[PDB]
Amino acid sequence: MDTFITRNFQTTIIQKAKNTMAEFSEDPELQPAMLFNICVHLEVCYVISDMNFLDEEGKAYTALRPQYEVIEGMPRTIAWMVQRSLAQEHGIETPKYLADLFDYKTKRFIEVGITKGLADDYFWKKKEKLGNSMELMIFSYNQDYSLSNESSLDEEGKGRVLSRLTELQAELSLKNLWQVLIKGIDFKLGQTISRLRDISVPAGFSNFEGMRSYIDNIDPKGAIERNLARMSPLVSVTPKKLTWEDLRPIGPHIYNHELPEVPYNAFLLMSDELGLANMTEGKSKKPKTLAKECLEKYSTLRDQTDPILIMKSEKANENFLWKLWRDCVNTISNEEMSNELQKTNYAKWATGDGLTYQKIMKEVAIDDETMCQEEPKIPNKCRVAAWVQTEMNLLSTLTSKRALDLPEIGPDVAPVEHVGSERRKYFVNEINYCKASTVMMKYVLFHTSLLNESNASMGKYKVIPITNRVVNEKGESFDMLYGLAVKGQSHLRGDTDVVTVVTFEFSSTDPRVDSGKWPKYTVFRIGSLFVSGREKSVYLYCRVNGTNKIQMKWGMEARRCLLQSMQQMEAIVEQESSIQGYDMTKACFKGDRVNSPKTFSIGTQEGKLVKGSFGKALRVIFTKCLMHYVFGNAQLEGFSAESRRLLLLIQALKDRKGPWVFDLEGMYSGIEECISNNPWVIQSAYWFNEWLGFEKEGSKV
Amino acid sequence: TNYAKWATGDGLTYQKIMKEVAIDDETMCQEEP
Amino acid sequence: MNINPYFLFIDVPIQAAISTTFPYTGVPPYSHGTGTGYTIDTVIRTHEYSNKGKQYISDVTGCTMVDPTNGPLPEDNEPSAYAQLDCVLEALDRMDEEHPGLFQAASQNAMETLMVTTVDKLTQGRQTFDWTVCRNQPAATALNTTITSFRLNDLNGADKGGLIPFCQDIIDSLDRPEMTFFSVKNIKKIKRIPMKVKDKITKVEYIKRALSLNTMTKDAERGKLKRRAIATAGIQIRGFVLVVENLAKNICENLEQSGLPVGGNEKKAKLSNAVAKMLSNCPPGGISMTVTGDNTKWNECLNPRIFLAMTERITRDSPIWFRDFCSIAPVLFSNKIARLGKGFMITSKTKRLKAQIPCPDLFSIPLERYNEETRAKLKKLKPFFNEEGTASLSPGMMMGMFNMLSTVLGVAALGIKNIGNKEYLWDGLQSSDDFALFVNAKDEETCMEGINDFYRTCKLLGINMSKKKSYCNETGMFEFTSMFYRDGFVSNFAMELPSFGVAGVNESADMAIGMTIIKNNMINNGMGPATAQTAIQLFIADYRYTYKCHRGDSKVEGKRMKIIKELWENTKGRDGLLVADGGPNIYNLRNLHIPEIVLKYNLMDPEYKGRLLHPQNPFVGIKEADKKMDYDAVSGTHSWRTKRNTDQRNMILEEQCYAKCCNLFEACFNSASYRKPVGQHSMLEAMAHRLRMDARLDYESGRMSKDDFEKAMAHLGEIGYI
Amino acid sequence: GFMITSKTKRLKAQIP
Amino acid sequence: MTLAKIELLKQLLRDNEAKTVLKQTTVDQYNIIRKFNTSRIEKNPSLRMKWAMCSNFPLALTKGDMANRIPLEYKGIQLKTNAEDIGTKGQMCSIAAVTWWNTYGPIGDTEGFERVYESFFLRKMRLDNATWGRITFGPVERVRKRVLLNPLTKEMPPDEASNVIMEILFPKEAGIPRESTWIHRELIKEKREKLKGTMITPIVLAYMLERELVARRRFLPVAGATSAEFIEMLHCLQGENWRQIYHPG
Ligand SMILES: [Mg+2]
Ligand SMILES: [Mg+2]
Repeated sequence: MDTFITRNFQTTIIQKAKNTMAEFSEDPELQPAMLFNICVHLEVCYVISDMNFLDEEGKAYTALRPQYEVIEGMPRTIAWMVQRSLAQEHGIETPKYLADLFDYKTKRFIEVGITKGLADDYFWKKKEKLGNSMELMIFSYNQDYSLSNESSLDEEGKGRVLSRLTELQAELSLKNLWQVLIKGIDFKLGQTISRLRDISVPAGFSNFEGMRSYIDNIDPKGAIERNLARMSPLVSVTPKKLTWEDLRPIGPHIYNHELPEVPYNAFLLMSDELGLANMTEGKSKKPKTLAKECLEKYSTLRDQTDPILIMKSEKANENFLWKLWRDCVNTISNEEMSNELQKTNYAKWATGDGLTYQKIMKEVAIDDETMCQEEPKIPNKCRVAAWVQTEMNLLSTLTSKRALDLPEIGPDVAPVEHVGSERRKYFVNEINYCKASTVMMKYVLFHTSLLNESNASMGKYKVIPITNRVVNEKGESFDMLYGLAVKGQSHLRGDTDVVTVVTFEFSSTDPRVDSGKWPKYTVFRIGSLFVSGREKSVYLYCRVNGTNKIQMKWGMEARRCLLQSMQQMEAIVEQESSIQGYDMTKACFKGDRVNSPKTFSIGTQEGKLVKGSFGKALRVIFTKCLMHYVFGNAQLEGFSAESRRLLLLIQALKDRKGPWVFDLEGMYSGIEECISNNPWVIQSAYWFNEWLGFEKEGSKV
Repeated sequence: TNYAKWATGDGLTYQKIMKEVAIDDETMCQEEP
Repeated sequence: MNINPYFLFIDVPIQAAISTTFPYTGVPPYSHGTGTGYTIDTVIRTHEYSNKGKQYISDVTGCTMVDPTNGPLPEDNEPSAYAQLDCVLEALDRMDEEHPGLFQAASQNAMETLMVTTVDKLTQGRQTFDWTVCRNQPAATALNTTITSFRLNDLNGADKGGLIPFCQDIIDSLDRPEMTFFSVKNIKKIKRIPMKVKDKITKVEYIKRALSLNTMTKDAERGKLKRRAIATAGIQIRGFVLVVENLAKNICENLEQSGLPVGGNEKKAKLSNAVAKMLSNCPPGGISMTVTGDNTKWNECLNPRIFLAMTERITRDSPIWFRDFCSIAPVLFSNKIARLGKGFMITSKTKRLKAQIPCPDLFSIPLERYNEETRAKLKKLKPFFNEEGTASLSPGMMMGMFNMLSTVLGVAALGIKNIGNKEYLWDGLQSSDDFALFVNAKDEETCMEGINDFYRTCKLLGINMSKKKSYCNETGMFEFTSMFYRDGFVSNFAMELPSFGVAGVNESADMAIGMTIIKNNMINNGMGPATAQTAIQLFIADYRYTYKCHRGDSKVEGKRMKIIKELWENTKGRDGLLVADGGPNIYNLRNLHIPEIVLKYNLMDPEYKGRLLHPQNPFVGIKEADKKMDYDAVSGTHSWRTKRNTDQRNMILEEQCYAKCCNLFEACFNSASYRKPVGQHSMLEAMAHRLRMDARLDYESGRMSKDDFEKAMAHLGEIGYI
Repeated sequence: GFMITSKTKRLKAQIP
Repeated sequence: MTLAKIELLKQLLRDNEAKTVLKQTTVDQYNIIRKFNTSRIEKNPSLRMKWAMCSNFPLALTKGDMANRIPLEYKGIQLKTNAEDIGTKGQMCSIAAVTWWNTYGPIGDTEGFERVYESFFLRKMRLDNATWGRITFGPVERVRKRVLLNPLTKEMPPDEASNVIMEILFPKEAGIPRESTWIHRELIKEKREKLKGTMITPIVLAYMLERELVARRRFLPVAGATSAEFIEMLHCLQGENWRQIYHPG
């Protein structure tokens, strides 16, 4: 048949028929009869379309506007688009069924059909199926035709199409084909995939067919019981009832006095910070001008060119650090509007950037025997330090300066909005003036500046002031300069790529008072000042530190601590409001007629626990969140995640739920492996041990 | 061209720095003869 | 007086104050440097839990294959991958008996959705491993590159529409003796230019490429001291994994134990319903205990062979073609190959030199030059190391690949409910790697016997529960999916507040999106009124800082702030100004669901509303903001478009070529952007037909002159589709 | 002038 | 505008790369090419936006008579630039230009904005005309129910909404007339009448009509009225230990 189609039909018609069959998911090879039928229909449709054109007057003529537009043979989407456009242009109802031709002379859709039987029967069948919307014309190989309109075609066209049909029928009869003229998805597997399948079966199956049959037929009816009976008894959860005696202090090594005191490793001074204050009208100015004016106010500190070294950590060069600090001062105090360092070559070595290993191609390193992989740097095991407790005590106290300023919101028209506003007012009033809020504001501002310079500057050394905006009770606004930083180079795009930052921070705390807290800081005594008529020294803590893009990005997001500190209290307040109807915020914080103000066990002194107001608990929670941010690293995350289990076990013990632990030493070791050198983790372990002892005493009674 | 840079030892050569850093740096001392 | 934060737990339950215990305000621990050591450790651990199985050589790739399934039963309490096929089949049969006709329904539904699925669906996902460039590229980029290379190899079907022919040609490509593709060649011209080169690889090399998985380190993972490895597969496995995951999800959605497909505010409902049902089912005078469980090495002990068995069992009554289609992803996972990081750093301090040893050259250096841990790692890795820098990882799985199927296996383990007809009954919840159990018996001793029996049964199925991380107590208090249940009160507190910052689309879009996050947090996460108001305040602060749009009365100096202040003084009605235009923020709790353009329509002065909403303005993903999340906004001058933010010239040029082709197609067909075009024909022929019809319509409608019509038809004839 | 070098850091400098 | 399209197609076909892209690509694969891109920009959109907003000209301006009215520089600030481009061959713009547009410019007409955006204005009307009652602070019992998040002009399955939108906006590109256009015939007629003459881009209208027609149902805890009017404000009504009475307008 294929030869017949190739001989009797053009390549274009065959291609269109094959495409049409593909649209219907019918294989042309397996249904040659339908292929021939579609080819004949398409050829006759073109025959009617051809040899007809419209003149400028719109009258049919023989030749440019063809008198007919062919819709059969086009893709279903294109055919539907052209049919819809033709209907819309001429204001004709769009026929439901796809037409085969369109006549512009009458502006009517025409359907072309071919049948072996009487033309009238097929004409009536098609009219019933479609109706009178579309003009009907049906041709038959017996030289009989049925046309809805007799003026659509002239004698020549009908004669030509009938002659072509007669020739096709005669040729089919000659080849004895006219009488002869009367699956789904097959996802076959290849040779490679089948071979991989055969060798990916469990032990005991030679090929995938064996596994298929075994899973399809064999039914297990107690294989689990047989295996459990056959399995050794040495494997088991080995559970043990948990008791207060089972619980023991976590990380006893922190009480060893041979280990070094854990040092201060925060990016910026938190409780020892000193901020040079310059009162301002309130206008916002660039950090460089802020630093310049603040230093101008304190001329003695700015003009101090002679350093009095108090202590150099282990390797920090006093000359390098002091020269870098003087370069920062000169750059900030210069007339130029750029905070760029004016040396850019001394700073290459002062910051330690120039002491970087040189990369070489692999072959030399492979040949060079002396090149070896470096041993990992284990974190030192330290013991508890009192400075962490002192910082916790100090950061949760109220100060005279509030640095947290938030945008306004729309007016409140609903009671819910009013209660929310009241709770927000109480929360902010409690936490506005706490020192942790000022420290958090300083941290976020510094990190935002660091990131802005990181993306703005790549291969240069920038001076970044450590600045803050602080408003006191009277409403006066101050710009506070806490020091300066050298942000050097970067030259590295991505998430984890160190950017050297050399921080010089003002302070008023003598490093000799607590020597073990500052083994990383090179501090000079740069001057003195009279805060309230009393002389007080001013040291300059200098340190070299590293940071990444993610670190600065999350430093900008240290304000969410505020949210974390409110959610908690909200819930607490909410719970009280559940106990008794009326709003409990005022009663919880200050007390009312029928409720004493709420109090929480905050700490202890001389071995006796101490209670504090709800506001003190708020400040403590906020400080805890801020310290979680500041001392956040892998160690803190691991310690918190692993100690949550112990906290939940202790809670179950308190409620007399009879907790059971399948193994306790494993949990304890997992918790303790994260207590290496993070000050917050060690202090939290100490606090956990103290609270666990208190809970044991309370349980005894 | 690159392998011979390190095979012959030309790669293992000190890099000069400005005198100010050297004066400030204490680790740098005159080599004995 | 020393402040002890933990003392807050004296006056509060731990669950109530659990939120403060999460250090989610700090930097998530990222990975510094190479992730090769972590990948090697993962391979070593995976082969350590299956080293008692059978070891053979894969004749297809030549790798060393380890099969623990049907191996010796465990003799200690270490993690074990020796799952017994008969036990797994028994568990699956019990699960099917419990739920009549669930397997057949899931198979039928998955089959139908597969028949309807198209190739474009593979463009949805995350970074996929591209074999042409041996790198990681987006799903659409990798799919297009694979289609073009298959065209180069005469492999067609990707242009046939449905996903079945595309996957069939993917299977066929594994048989072609040589694979010809387009590769990125970086030539030095000084400059380095990447261009296209017609590269060719062998059948074995191509097979290894298809089975390879690219391994990075899990960065930003919160709550763990040490990092791990995260793997992504290529396009060859994506469609089959998609079908298998659809089947597994169909099964899971009908299981009450299943907790993976459920999402949102229903988690608390699932926890409460399970706890209440268990308490009701408790016998009178008996004891109900709850085990807060945890699976460690969960993905390193699950076997692709077991998953193949589960797929075979689930599709017991289905056409053989669908069974074969579903059995492919487990097959390509049992023979997977792990690409190991990017090498190791070796340095000399006396010479102040450093070098990267690439993975292919790991063993080309004597092991004495590696540190102790790396030396041991490489010594144990040598048997499974391939000369191309990859390792053979037959046993175990990779996290995030087969999650629904793993949940199905866990639920099958949970559904046994008893062993030996003893005097207890257990039932629980499972979701990927996190499970919780409840055992009801007559005394605590029997409950612990039941817990031990469950532990052993899980050991039989390849499931390992961490004894260190798992504990038990009386029913009424436990943890599941980082949500703490206690006496009927559920705290789903892992600090679900994602971020109260600008989404990063544009002014109006970001404002609408952020307000929507705050409102949805209220609705779903039990966020309070005051906390939500403070969240609004913080978001407004961040938005104003980012877009340089502060209040017109503010003293902030800037390029846009000058014009903002000028508008502030110009406009009579200040309250109607948009925030991006320095106007007041009028958002509160009640009106978080209304676009700010509409909210201020009545308060806007006529001039400003006309200017902002000018119908023909020069400055004008609207549905979903890139996960796909819908945001409601209003067209306006603030809806502007963003800029098109080792010099890449030819790749960028190809990008422009594709973009301009698509733009021309969209201009020709206006509905392409909204409704995805469908068709097996070339874009050029569709455009030619459309333009021919449009020219005819213009001529008949009088919109086109005769000369213009002649020129248009001449051009279209030159195009060659008339 | 003289020459002073740091062997650990592999640096050299000429002192006039 | 058809002749412009034909000329642009002729220009595009002159490139062998574009010719092969068009010929080898099928209409089905278009949806893949539209998503093709080989570039790493940033994995934090907020940071990328922050950095782009401080750049001189981050906004991509269009070419037209209106675009030329914005000054080259306004009191020092370089609103726009005439420099040529290679990535897109288009003009460049600054946020200062947007601010100037909103401050000084031609006051365009807004007569069909509400009719196009009637859904959001209906939301605003419901909020404004509502009344608020007391607040009850006792524990609340909320039942989990599949509630409709937002009211719809005419609820219909997602498919039927898609056909309705296609008929309303792009009638020539819709085929296979189903038994849905007839049912929602008056809806289509009214939407066409309201959407006649609007200059808003067709895709925005399509997505707005979709949002107004396709239902968004979710399983939420509700204690009280469940109609979409209450659900849309649910965030401001319910609470763990508080409850408010709301009467939508
Ligand atoms: Mg758990
Ligand atoms: Mg999980």
